[PDB]
Amino acid sequence: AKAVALLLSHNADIVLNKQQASFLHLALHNKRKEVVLTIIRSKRWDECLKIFSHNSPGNKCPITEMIEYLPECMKVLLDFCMLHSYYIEYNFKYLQCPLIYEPLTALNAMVQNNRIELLNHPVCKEYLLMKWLAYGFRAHMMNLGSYCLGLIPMTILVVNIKPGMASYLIKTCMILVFLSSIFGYCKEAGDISNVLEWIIYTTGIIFVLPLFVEIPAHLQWQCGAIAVYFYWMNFLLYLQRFENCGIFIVMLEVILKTLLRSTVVFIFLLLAFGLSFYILLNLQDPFSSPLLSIIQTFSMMLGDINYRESFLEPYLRNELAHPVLSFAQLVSFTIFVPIVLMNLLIGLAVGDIAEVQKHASLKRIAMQVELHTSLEKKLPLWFLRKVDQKSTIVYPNKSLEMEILKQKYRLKDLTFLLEKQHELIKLIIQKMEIISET
Amino acid sequence: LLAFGLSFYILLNLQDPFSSPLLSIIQTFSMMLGDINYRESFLEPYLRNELAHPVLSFAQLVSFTIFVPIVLMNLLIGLA
Amino acid sequence: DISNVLEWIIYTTGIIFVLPLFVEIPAHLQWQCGAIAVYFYWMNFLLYLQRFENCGIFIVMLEVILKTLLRSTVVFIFL
Amino acid sequence: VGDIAEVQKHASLKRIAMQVELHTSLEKKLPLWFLRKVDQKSTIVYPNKSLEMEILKQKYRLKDLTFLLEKQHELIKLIIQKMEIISET
Repeated sequence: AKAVALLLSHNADIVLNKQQASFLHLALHNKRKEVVLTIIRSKRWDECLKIFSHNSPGNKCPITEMIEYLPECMKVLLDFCMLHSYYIEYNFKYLQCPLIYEPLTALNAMVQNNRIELLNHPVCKEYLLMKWLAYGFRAHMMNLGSYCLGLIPMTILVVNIKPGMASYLIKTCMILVFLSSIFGYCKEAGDISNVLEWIIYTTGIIFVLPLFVEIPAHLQWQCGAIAVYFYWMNFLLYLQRFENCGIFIVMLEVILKTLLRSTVVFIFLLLAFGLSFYILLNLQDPFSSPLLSIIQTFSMMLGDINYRESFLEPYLRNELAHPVLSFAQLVSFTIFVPIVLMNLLIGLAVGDIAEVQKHASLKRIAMQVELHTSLEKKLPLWFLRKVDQKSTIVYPNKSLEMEILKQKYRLKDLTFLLEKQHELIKLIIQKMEIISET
Repeated sequence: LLAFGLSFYILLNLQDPFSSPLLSIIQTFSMMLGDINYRESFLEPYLRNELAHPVLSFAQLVSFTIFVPIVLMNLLIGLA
Repeated sequence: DISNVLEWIIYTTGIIFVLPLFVEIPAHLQWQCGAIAVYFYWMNFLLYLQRFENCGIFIVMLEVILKTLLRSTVVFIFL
Repeated sequence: VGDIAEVQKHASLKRIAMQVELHTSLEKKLPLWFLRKVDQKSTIVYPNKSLEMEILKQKYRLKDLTFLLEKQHELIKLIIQKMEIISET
């Protein structure tokens, strides 16, 4: 640090090295700390960042390398970017993008290196809030409004006309639903959520189809039911998307995998216990047919049936023929199978939810910046060039990996020094005046 | 409640516990609350072939009694 | 492992069910065997369908499942 | 939940182990004709169709450092044992 600082205090030109590696690039590549501290501290940083590197992507922008390699240095730099007085001022101008470069290039760099201490840094948080309240909130509100433009008339019309058939209020509702569905189709044209909205939009298309050609009533009403139910589910999805954190969509994949496993395990256990109960309790009327048995055992797992009269009372009158077997099936199905299945399912859910509670906890900012860059890239330049802001004011009234890493570098320096010293001492013996004790 | 309410309304209009959308939302409120007779209300009409949407109604039933509450309790217990 | 004794259960019971091909067997025993055989048949087939997947975590936790069931089938009776 | 967490770690690292186990058992209990016929060597895939070893490294580096320092100390002892201490004798 002393060498670089002393050189910079004097005239010491900064130039390309024909490898597209500036002196700052070399300082950062070698993971050096005090030199980068003395270059942030000292002046001429505007000039040092000015030279940049734009030809060979082998050495990227200085800010991106700064993010990737030394996090604490950018922590100090952003601390210097924060201003106090409590007139808190955010200087910006160090997160800036120079117009393969993405709009939020520094943010993408910091979220693809999981440097959480910099994502939760106050300046980046305010930057995200500024971008949100500038354009992201407006765009998301526009999307939700275009969706509600189809949601509201669907509910109104389903409440209006009694199902079971194939005054201008109906026509207005139908035309609103058609235009909203077509607009959403266009939006999607321009993950599980994707197939979900494809389901909803296809079903809305089926519901609006009798505007063109005749469709049977029963199919129309089946489509209407599935469409309304999925409409409200999707709107709950969007209302969750209102919140910045998207943990719910993250765990929705776990939800759907658990549902896929359950919708087959439950059917198979229904079938198994169905024939078991059929051959076991044939003497009674609720098991006369195998179909009756599977439906009634479906009721048994569903949660409502009278155990006393159906099972236990016939035992006392000795009208039942398999006491041990029937009681074994009863205990195994009511307090052995559901308890174990709930234990297994809760264990799987808790493990995956803990995994999410860590990964999505460090990736909330990542998904936020992801949707922000996607929105900016798919949006024209007029809006961004008009709303873009640089200054903000906030009023009060309105842990071991890097330490072991540091130890490793210090020990490497120590062993280099000791090797040099040993070579030096060998130099000492190789020319000595050994005469008195020769 | 609202979603499953209209779903049950348009799905089970043939019966009396879904005559009005208000009746449907209140009775489905009862369904999530925890006390209602499933046998007579749903399964028995299937055998006499008085119901018109077997697959859809059974899908709604399974999704609301052993697919939605299980997943919601799992999610809530995980967060807690 | 538990799967071995499980399939031994199923195969023995299937043998009892096919026994009246050779010699006469009382009907009640035959139907008891049929019930246990069918129920274990479907349970074993669910086991195999899980074995379809590469990961065998379910069979791994099945030992925990059976130990919990062994504790419960006595604690519940005693209570 | 305790046992399921234990499984979610052990079986997570042992899924591949049980897979290879059943594969070797199947291969050993199968004749050689099928394997000698189906055995393949090449495959193509198309896109469209953390602290134990660091402390261990530190331990080896420190062992090397202390060996070097022991040798250097012996060397310096060699330096004293033959010296021309006359001016300050």
